[PDB]
Amino acid sequence: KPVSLSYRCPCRFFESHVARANVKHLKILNTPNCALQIVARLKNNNRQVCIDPKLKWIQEYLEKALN
Repeated sequence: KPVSLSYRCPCRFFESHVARANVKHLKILNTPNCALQIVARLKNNNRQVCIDPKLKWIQEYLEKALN
């Protein structure tokens, strides 16, 4: 299979393996050309990533942040 369109948005690859436990802090980018892509920063991994919105722990977070 081929690759998605070009690259512009901040988030591109999402790793749902993350969990609020190993998550350090949450962050979001209000990019105009793109939608609201929720970013984050892992602990045990020590790095910034893009968390999945369908996550089990983020589903509660996203529900409180805005529903």
